[PDB]
Amino acid sequence: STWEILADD
Amino acid sequence: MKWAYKEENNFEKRRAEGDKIRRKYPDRIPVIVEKAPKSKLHDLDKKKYLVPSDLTVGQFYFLIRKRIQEDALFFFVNNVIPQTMTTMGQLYQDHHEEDLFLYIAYSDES
Repeated sequence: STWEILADD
Repeated sequence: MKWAYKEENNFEKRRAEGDKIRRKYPDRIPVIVEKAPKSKLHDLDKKKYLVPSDLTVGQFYFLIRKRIQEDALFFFVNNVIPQTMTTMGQLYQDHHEEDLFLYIAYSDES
């Protein structure tokens, strides 16, 4: 499955 | 503990992806999160996270708890429970494997 950016920059 | 991510992807596949992620996300830490097999907690279907290196373990608990649903939650990395105030960047440096990923297991028991 797709990698998940977690929490904003 | 055997990790579904590692059963599905041999070291070649994991390291190739770890190399690419480290080039394209210098600012972020790649984490594979899986439930300890004998824990009664809900299993996490989405297990691959890119987290800011300045995010702390405790912030990661808050976000992961938000996806896991009275019960205690503990993280284990290389068989130790990290401190909540440690940053994910430091945790990555100390604990990442040779495929360049950080593996965190979670359980309801210390």
